[PDB]
Amino acid sequence: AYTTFSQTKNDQLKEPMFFGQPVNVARYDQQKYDIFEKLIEKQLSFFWRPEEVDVSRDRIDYQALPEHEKHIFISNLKYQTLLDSIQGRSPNVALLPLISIPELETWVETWAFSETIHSRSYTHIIRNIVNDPSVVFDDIVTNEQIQKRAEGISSYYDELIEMTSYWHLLGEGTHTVNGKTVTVSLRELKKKLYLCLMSVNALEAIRFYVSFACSFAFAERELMEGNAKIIRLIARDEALHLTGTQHMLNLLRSGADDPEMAEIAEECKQECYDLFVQAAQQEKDWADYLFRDGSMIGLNKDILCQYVEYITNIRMQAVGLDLPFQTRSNPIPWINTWLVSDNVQVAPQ
Amino acid sequence: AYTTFSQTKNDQLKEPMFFGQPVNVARYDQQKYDIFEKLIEKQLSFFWRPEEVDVSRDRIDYQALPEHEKHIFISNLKYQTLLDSIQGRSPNVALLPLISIPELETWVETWAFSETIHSRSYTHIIRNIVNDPSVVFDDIVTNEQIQKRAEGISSYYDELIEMTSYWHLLGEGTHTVNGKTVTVSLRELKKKLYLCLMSVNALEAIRFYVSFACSFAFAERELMEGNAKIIRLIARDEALHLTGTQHMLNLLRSGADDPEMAEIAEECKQECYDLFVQAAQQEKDWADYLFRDGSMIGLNKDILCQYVEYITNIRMQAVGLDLPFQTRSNPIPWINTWLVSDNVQVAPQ
Repeated sequence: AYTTFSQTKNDQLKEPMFFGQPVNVARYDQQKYDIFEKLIEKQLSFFWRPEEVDVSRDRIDYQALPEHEKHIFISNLKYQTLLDSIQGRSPNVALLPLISIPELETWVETWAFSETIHSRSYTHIIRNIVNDPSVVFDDIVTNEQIQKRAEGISSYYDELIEMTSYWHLLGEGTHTVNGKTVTVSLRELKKKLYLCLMSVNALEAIRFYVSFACSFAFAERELMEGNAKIIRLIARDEALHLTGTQHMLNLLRSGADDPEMAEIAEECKQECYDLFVQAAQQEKDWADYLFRDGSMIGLNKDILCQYVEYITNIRMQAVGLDLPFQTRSNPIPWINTWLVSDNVQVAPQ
Repeated sequence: AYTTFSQTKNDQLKEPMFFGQPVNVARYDQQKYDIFEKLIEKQLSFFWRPEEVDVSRDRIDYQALPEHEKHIFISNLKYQTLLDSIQGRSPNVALLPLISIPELETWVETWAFSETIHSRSYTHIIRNIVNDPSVVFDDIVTNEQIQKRAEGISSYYDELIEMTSYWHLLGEGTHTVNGKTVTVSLRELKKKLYLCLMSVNALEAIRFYVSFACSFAFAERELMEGNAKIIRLIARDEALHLTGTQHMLNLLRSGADDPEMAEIAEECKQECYDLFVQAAQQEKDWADYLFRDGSMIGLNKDILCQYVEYITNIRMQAVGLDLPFQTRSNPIPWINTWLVSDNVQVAPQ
């Protein structure tokens, strides 16, 4: 029952963010939540093209890197490419069919688009620093460590999408499919969405910032500076993205948008906690993989793992979760130099 | 038959460098070979104290180094300390009892002295960068890799010294000691000296310059800069030392100083070749040990081994030996920045 232009003349200001009447007319003269309209405008103002950045010198730096430092840099590069390959398509595929207000619909399409620019930037970097890019891109799929993260992250999207299709096709209730029992529940579907949004919030607010530290650590050594200029632009976008998911999540659990969502959010509040913790742990184990052959000046397994905890505490408080780790100060305050923008607060506060 | 003041009024201008009448009066108004008088003056002009150099910042750099980069730096440090511990005492003990011209006698004492300043500089560095210097100094004796080099190098000195003692005590000829046959030969003793001088020439002209590359490579990264300032001063002295042994060796094999030495030099010309090659190989294997846990920006096993060959060819031509390696250009031309002095050519030409 998804329609690309619903014929009912509804008041889009009184629709919920999700699971309401699919958006017919795309209008921007008004909005239920102006935050999404502000995000669209900011993201539009930030528009950049990867080719604007000269990454020529990064080829030289890369070739001169010790093998284990190559491993650090290229592993990080591959992981970023994985994440935003997923973020390129997934917000559109998973969220669009469920959105019922115009400003949110357009923000999601703008969000996803900006991710394809990130993906394109990683191609721009890879083509310039390695001789055979195919080796790199193929390893993104076959790498045992990367593959584990891809599966967990993509499953939150995949389950939401499949349950959505059933909902559109069958509607709410218990059904008979080829002799099996299929129980479609809006409440369950609402839960699948909330969890998915929690996962994506962690993806962008935590997982990517761990990666930014690895990149900017080379830049601190005055290496891979072209790559760093691009990460700076990517980081500025990422601050908008996570802001978006933080408002979605908070508006959902407050009950102001949908009172039923408030209950569901409280029900799986433990699950969301466990989700964020499992992600933080997975990034700690990733630090182990990065530095398994040695570390470099200014960044190692110990330091990066501290940063994971420091950033994870911050992000979780923002979405109303208990802090899983000891209260600590910023283990790498030098990263705030790179995580800065005059138009948005990139660095976590 | 060694005398600290020989009573014969000899013409010191007509004495050989070695094995002649022990020097009685130390005079400097004249000399057989003014090169040694020029070396004394240069070395005196170069006089420095280790404490003049602030190495405080090197503690911070060192602690921030990755474990394998610590291993590189500290292994190199230990090896230098080993070499100049030997060079501190050995020129005096081994050469002084054999010298028969005043300018050479004083040069050797000045040479050895300048080495004790080098040893003292390494203590100054070690005390400032590590918490427990004893761990470091003890490893210089027990380290399997370092120990191998110490034994080979010290044996050339030890054999010369012992044969000298027999010569002074027994004189030339075949002797009976506790029922054993001891054949003292001046010709053999002259050979032991020539070989020893070849070994020391390689020690200072090759072995130490390999080490200078390792140190200045940190300085290129703007790390361990205090240490580098000291190595620069040490390198300038080393250029004098190797110049000294190059003139001793060349004056010996020319036959101008002692016609018998010319013959002996030609006899063991293969042996000297094999000596230098074995040393170059030993430094290549040392590169393997340094970088066994990984390398760093601008220096690795491959690069350092190239430098070993490049420097070894140069030093050997200077002492009239065949070149053991392919003719190559300087693999690390950046090292010449650090190997420079307005008063002496530090960099190999």
